[PDB]
Parts: sequence; C-alpha cells; structure tokens
Amino acid sequence: KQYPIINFTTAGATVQSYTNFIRAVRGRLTTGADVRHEIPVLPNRVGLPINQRFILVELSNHAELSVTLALDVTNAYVVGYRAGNSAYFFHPDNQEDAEAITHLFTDVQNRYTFAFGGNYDRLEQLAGNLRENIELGNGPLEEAISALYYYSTGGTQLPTLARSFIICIQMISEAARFQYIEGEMRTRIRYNRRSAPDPSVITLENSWGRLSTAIQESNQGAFASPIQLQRRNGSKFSVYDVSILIPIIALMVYRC
Ligand SMILES: CCc1ccccc1-c1ccc(C(=O)O)s1
Ligand SMILES: [Cl-]
Ligand SMILES: [Cl-]
Ligand SMILES: [Cl-]
Repeated sequence: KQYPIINFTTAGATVQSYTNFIRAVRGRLTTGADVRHEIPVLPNRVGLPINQRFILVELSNHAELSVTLALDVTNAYVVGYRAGNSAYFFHPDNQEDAEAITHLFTDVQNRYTFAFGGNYDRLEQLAGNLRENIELGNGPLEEAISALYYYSTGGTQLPTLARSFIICIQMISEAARFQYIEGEMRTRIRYNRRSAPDPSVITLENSWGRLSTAIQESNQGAFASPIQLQRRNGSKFSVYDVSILIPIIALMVYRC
C-alpha cells in the first residue's frame, strides 16, 4: 500500500535523535542490499520491483510544518518531495525513472516535474551558492523544511528551494552514505552550530560514485588506480584500497 516512512523532527533534536534517524534511514535503504562483503551494496536498479524502489523521509520542525522526501533505495538520493497536496520531482534521467516516480505520492492533487535535475552542480547554480558557503546543522535544516513546505503556497522562491535541497540532501542522503558525514552533522547538532562543509566533506560527496566503482572493481580490496580525497585543510592524499574506507562509507551504488 505504502513505501516505508522514517520520521525526523528538528524540534528538540539531539545527537541521539539524529543518530536514531540516520540508523533507521540506512535500515530501510538496505532491506534489499547486498551485505555479504565489508561495505553494503544498495540494490541494483535493473530488475528491482517498483514496490521496493523508494523510501519516504517525513521531516518536521518547531513550526510543525511537515514535508516528505522520496529517496531512491538504489543510490540513497532524493528524487522529489511532497508538501501538502503537491508533489515535486527532479527531472528524471531516463524513461524508466520517469515511470518509477509515477508510483510516488499517488494521492496528491498536484504533480510537478522540475525542468532541472537534483545534482549539486545544478542546485548550486539555482541557489547561487556553492556547498562551501551553505551552512549545515539543525538551524539550516529547520529553515529548509519551512522553505520546502512554503514552495507549495508560493511563499518560497526557487533559489531558496535549491539551497534547501542542498541542506536536506547533505544532512540525510550524504549522512546515510557516509559515517564521516553523519559524524560531521552529530558535531554541529551537539554544539548548536551552523557551518558549511569543509573540503573533506565536499570531496567525499563528489567521490561517492568513483569510490563505489573502485571498491567493487577492486582486486581483493586493492584498487586498479588510487582515488584522491581531501583533508580538512584541502590538502590531497591518495587511497590505494578499501581498507581505510570501511569506517567512512556506509552504502555503495551497485557497480558491475
Ligand atoms: C574523508 C577523508 C578521509 C578518508 C579516509 C581517511 C581519512 C580521511 C581524512 C579526513 C580529514 C583528514 C584531515 O584533516 O587530516 S583525513
Ligand atoms: Cl510523476
Ligand atoms: Cl558561493
Ligand atoms: Cl591522515
């Protein structure tokens, strides 16, 4: 009847409540995951039945406004959202994905597909701000939830909507994909801090597909060619194998 729902509120959010939330999100993403090896592999999109394809993340704030994000279990990424009686989707990359999203929010009166995709390069263009200048934390997420809701009423302009997607995607999708990024959000919540992600976080986000490829194509957990990541200060270093990454990457897109 309905896809699995995970609830989170910014209202009185704690390190523990955020941890419980990301744990529950990874739980629903990995129901059909390959968990035989050191790092979970999300299910292959090829031949995945439609009734296993999505999970719903219902977000609430101090204002008790609620939006529901749809996440694709094959890549943990946001494909669209519902606010009241309206649903909004990123432009699908192909006809199969366009058909898949017709199964989301089947109830809603108003369905809209954005002209644009949900990739960071495009969202940063629409927001007029790079990830390095968009603060993350409980405050940004509370504001993002209100902005996503008030898009449905005409109260939110597209640049603020795009900025709000950048906040939600990093604090939910990227936190689910990477223990390192979950921990970055735990630190911000603990200290009631709002701060932009440093180069270590941004390079990790940028590298998710490349890391999923290198790990799954590895010779007994040794890479064909090394992958470059960044330290907090932006200095580059090489990763030659999966070993150092098991604590850092929680979920991988199917590769082969
Ligand atoms: C996420 C990048 C990463 C991957 C694997 C192992 C270590 C790292 C570092 C993050 C920050 C570092 C620093 O500031 O020195 S090093
Ligand atoms: Cl649709
Ligand atoms: Cl900027
Ligand atoms: Cl180091």
